[PDB]
Amino acid sequence: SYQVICRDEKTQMIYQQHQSWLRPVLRSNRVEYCWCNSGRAQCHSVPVKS
Repeated sequence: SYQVICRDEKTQMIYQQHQSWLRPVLRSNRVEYCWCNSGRAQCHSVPVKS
């Protein structure tokens, strides 16, 4: 089948392609940015201070 969705085990939520979905922080105060670049759920972390 096609592969564009993004299964996130951090919450068990699936997303579409190029769809961005933020995840809670770990213990500090940063936000987890996770978006689907093709089906591998791309991600990065950008703190609130900017």
